[PDB]
Amino acid sequence: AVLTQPSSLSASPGASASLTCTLRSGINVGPYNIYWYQQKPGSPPQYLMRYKSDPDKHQGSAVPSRFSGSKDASANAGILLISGLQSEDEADYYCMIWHNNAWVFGGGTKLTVLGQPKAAPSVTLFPPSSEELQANKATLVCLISDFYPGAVTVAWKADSSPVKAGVETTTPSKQSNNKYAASSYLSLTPEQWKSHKSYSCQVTHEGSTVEKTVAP
Amino acid sequence: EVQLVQSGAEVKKPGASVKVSCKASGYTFTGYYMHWVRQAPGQGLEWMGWINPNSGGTSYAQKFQGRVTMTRDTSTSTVYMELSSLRSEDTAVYYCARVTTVIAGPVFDYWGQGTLVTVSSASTKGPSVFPLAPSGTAALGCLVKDYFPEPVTVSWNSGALTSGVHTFPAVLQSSGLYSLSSVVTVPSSSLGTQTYICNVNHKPSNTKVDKKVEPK
Amino acid sequence: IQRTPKIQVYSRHPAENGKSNFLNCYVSGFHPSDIEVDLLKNGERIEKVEHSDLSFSKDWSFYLLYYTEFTPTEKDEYACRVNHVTLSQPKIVKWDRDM
Amino acid sequence: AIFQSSMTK
Amino acid sequence: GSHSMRYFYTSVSRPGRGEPRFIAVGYVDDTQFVRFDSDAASQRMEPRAPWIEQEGPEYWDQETRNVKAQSQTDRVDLGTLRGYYNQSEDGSHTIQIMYGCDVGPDGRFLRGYRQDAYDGKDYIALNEDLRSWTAADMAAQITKRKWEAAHAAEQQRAYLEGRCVEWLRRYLENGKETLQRTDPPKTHMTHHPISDHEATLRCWALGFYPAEITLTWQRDGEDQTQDTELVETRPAGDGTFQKWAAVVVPSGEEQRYTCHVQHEGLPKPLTLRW
Repeated sequence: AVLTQPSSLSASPGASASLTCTLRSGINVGPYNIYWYQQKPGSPPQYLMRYKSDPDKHQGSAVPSRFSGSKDASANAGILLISGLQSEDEADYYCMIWHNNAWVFGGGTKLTVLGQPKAAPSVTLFPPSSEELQANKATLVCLISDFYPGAVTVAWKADSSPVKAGVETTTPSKQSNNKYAASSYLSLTPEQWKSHKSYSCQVTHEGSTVEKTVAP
Repeated sequence: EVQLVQSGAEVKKPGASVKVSCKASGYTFTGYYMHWVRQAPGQGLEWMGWINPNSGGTSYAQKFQGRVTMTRDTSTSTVYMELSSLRSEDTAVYYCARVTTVIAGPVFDYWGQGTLVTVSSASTKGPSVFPLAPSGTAALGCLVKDYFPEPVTVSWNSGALTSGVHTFPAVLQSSGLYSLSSVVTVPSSSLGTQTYICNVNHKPSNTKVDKKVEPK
Repeated sequence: IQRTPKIQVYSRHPAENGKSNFLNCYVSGFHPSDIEVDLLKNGERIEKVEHSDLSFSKDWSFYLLYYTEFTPTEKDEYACRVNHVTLSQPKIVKWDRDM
Repeated sequence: AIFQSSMTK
Repeated sequence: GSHSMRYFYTSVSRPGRGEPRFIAVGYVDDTQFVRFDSDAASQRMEPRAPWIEQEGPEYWDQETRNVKAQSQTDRVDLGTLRGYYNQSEDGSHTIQIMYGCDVGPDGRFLRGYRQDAYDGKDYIALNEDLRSWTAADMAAQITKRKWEAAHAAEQQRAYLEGRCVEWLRRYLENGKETLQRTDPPKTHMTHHPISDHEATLRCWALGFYPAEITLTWQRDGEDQTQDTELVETRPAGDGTFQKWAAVVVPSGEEQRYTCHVQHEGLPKPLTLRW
């Protein structure tokens, strides 16, 4: 990719988050205007600033002075620095440049302001229902609830062997109680379900792993 | 004030065409170029091209060249984006974004609210509902399987049960149909006496399903 | 280089209250050519404002006339709102009928 | 009327 | 009297906003008669004076074709000049061209001129002789050498001394009732006290054509050049011009001051006193 941004960054309120927009090798960062747009859920993107150099930059009238732009030439990157972090700073951040006769965006970075402690997720594993096995189908339902900072990895085990086929996972969604919740779906033939002694749902959140096992 | 109001959500099949409108107000419509930027669900931003609303002159990104048409109606201050020979990869939120005349900071200054275009081979289909039977707190639910399009509303005991209820977002299968679960964590003592019925409503296909969730 | 616009807010004919006229905004001596000019009636943007075709002077700096048909009243306030790379915030120049 | 055939820089 | 025909071209690159913009404006003295805007809906050379409207479809076809061909030259030049100056592909840059010819009272060629700018600075100019070029830098020197080799001065001189003067003469004859008219200034003075010690004396010149005017304040015969506030001549919108000159006077000395108005619409210069 031309412009590569980290998928995510997390930082505490009162602290500083340094958001990077790296340009691909052989495309020098110096000459370009780097635009930052902020995006809050269910809303269109919004201009923050334009930065070419310290004597060639712009900042939106509604954008506080605690948002600032720079470039790290050694890294070939554009930087948006957000100081004295606030809850309203939690958003997606895109960087853009006009390159090769088109507007080019970085993938975006989700910025999380840490306004809660790390909440260990509660995992529940449901086996295929009898009604469903009669329909000649099998769906193992993994429900992961009440976790913060809102990021998980799920893994399924067939008799302790890793299974990657027939898995469908949901991106964590914000619960009412400010914590996050996700669902994973191990779809099988009713034959696969009955041909194994046990199936495991492993949910790894912040290094810690929670496992739930089901057996026929 | 500058306001850009776009048309409602669309559901289309592969090979079909979509026409998205963007009604402008609060400025001289012909004096500013209108661009189109799309966003695939949970992904980044993609620039499509521009229209001069005065001349009717256009420029498209290499990727949309041959498949997109930008037009305008000066009499009604409306810009249209029409994408043809549609594919599932075209499922995205389509924004119209006004571009500044003063070259100093922002490029895209005012955006529309976005228009969700869903491309899917699927036809309208009601869901199959399966009980996720429970094993001093116990979790039970309903699996709302293979429905099209979104949304489904899940209630418990015709609304008389809201405490401990959580309805997860719909996972989209490789098949093209949606699937979701709705859980309710209840007292383990209540299991034998109290009855739990999930009420599923899929308004697109006009299906209402009432299903009692029993243990074992 | 970059030159700041010069703004003149005036009327075609000497103002007579309740008599139809033309409100003019003459922006001159600016560089680059990219500019935003709005004519306001009591701080509210006038919908149909016409402008001249872009031209320039001996120093290469540009000029443009923005005009609208208006009928000056005693209490109604008229102004020009100009924006250009050269300005920190858009500039508001009020219509002084003795200028 | 305008100058007919302008030359590139 | 003395007359001129002048064409003004502006080419602006706007990377990411749109296509480079091109505006062409045509003048006979201080009267605009034609316009072209690449942003406008017609994509034609448009009439802006009533005396040009009588020109046939072949005139309009020729002018459109040619002004379009010029915008295309300017678009490639925007790219060429970015390459000469080592500028970024994302910045906005502007080329400005002005050319024209002057005629006397006899209707004969007086002077011809052709000047080009890049980013509001002189780039290349046709010399007074109409035979050579003056390059303002090392980049305009590349252009100069191209133009010398292509015989661009011969092409420019043939136009300015021939076609340009023949067209101007046609325009002056067709537009006689307006072009070959002078409107004298409608002068008046206004008093604006500042204090018990000083007051402002403003001299106004409204409704004049052409725009050339000289407003001068005097005190007992001496000019007040350093202490006269002068506004830039502004268009009234109807083809005429306006201007004012002001001077701060001591409260009991208003009668010692006179304003001198010089305009070609006036057979004798005016002298205004309060």
